[PDB]
Amino acid sequence: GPIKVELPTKETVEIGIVDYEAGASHGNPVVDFLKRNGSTLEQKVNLENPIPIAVLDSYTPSTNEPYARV
Amino acid sequence: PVMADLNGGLQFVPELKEFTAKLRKELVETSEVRKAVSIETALEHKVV
Repeated sequence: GPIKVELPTKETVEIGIVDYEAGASHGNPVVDFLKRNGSTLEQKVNLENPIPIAVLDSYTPSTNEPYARV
Repeated sequence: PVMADLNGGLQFVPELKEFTAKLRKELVETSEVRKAVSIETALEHKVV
């Protein structure tokens, strides 16, 4: 994969490549090293509390033929 | 009264404090770098 550096403008620009290749192994050392040293950037950001929207009821049809054909 | 200088020529080095700090910094940096590289190589070997 690409390795990029964060510029002063908060823009990530490629400056290198990670290129690991190995035969028989028990794990990927790159992921272990990155997990141990760096931090994981999760795109999904949970809210302080969940916001329930609605509870809805759906009745499954007796016959699956129309859905199967469509 | 006599002033014996048993300094071993330590006065002749210029900027003795800064030079001593540089020596200690070099030794510490080499030691820490080697220790970190050895630990990471060991962890890579163990995971592989």
